[PDB]
Amino acid sequence: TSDPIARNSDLVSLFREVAATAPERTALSAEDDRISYGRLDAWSDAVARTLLAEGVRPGDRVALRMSPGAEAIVAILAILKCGAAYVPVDLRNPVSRSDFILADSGASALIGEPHEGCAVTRVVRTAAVAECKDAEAPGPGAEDMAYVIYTSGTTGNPKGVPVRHANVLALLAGAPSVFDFSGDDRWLLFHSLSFDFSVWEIWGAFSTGAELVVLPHWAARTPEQYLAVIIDRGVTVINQTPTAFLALTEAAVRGGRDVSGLRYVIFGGEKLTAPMLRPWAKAFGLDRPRLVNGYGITETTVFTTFEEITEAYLAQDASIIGRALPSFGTRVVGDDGRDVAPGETGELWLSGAQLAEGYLRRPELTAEKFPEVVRYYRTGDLVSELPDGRFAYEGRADLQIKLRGYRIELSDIETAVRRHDDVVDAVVTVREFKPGDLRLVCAYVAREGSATTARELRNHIKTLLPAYMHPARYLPLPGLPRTVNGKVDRAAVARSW
Ligand SMILES: Nc1ncnc2c1ncn2[C@@H]1O[C@H](COP(=O)(O)OP(=O)(O)OP(=O)(O)O)[C@@H](O)[C@H]1O
Repeated sequence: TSDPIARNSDLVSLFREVAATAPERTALSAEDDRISYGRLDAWSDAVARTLLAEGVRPGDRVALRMSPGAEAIVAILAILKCGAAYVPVDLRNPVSRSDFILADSGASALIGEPHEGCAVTRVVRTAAVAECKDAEAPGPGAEDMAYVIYTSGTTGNPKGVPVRHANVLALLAGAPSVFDFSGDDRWLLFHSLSFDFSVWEIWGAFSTGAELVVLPHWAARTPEQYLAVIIDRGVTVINQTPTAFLALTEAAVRGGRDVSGLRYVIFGGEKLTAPMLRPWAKAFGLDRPRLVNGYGITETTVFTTFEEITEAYLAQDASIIGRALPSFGTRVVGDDGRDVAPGETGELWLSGAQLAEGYLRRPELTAEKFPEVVRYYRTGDLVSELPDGRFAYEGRADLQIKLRGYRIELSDIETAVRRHDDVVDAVVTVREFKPGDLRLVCAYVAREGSATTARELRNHIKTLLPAYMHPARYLPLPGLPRTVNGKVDRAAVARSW
């Protein structure tokens, strides 16, 4: 085969082949500074020698604390070329999360700038990366780790997820079943290196010989700045949370921007419902760019299913995540541990080449979350199958509560609220009204240009759910408060109430 993706079994070999084949092509750009594949390849080789001198060796985990930028990408390639895995540290982490990630992962060095109180003292500064810029071992194998990304810590300590070269290759080999990507694309490098969206941005581009456009620091703050850069730099592929897309749409329409240079907008991270999509579709259509909903998790290498948005999508009121990539086997599993009848909701279980090998130093959790039956991963997500094989995303599987004599599926209530045409987000929790008097309440976000009242939402909910599932109060917020991992800050919602 001529295809470098099919022919290579690790990311370093893939990169080197793509670079050597056409090394003058642009791999990465920062403003007008264009770094060719050849330049990037030599630069990262020089940085790798620097890491070898700090003792980095195959199997090491090297911390990375940098903004997404050219230096950060060189540092990733350098770490990988040493046969090591990178452990990205979000610059905005609470100090305690960064402290835990570094202790947990046993990081033996850090590239970039250490956080305040950082226990890793073996450091290669950003300046030392820049110094290698224009200079002149077997490398990793399929089964070696490429990175360790940590889950958000919703349920307990952040879980460290080691992802292998073979895992990433399997995702990259699967992408062309949904996407038409080529070497002429320009991908915006946007997300924190600590998010696995970043992994997709980087390798989506490198695996096809495409260019990674770096979002400049000056443009990091507003969607107007964001649009200005993507349009000016000829970006063709962007990756967004549905929430970011709301603000993007609003800035594009109001600013009269031309978005039609984009070929794909790819969503991940959150439910995507039609009220979030209809205004873009109204202004711009669904062809240029194509919009593609994506569902995935760190444990199964970034993305699992995709659904390209169509007119039909806009005409229904659920979040449809679509069909699994070709590497995956799937089950939808009841509470008794057995499959469910097609059409009914159960826990999504996943099998295949994209599954990680388990958590880092968590034998107990790994046995639980990665059962043999064929090895599976339990997502902790509820889904239901459509009569095509497409999945609808229902909610998290751990949101059943006991209240006032009922078991209550909060995810069901959230889903019912999100069916409303003028709602774009919602979270249902329990709060105290009078001592010993706890009730369901719902904080929600109205779509731009609307103002749905508590009375109207109550009226909508009573057509869908039994009275024991009715939120007792509604609270309109300008947006839901979020954590650094973007997970909705439930301490903050409490305070809002
Ligand atoms: N496209 C999507 N639609 C809806 N929800 C999503 C989507 N993508 C991710 N999520 C939610 O985010 C979760 C991934 O978050 P993360 O890896 O931080 O795990 P967590 O459960 O939040 O944290 P922890 O596992 O540490 O308790 C998914 O299981 C899913 O519930």
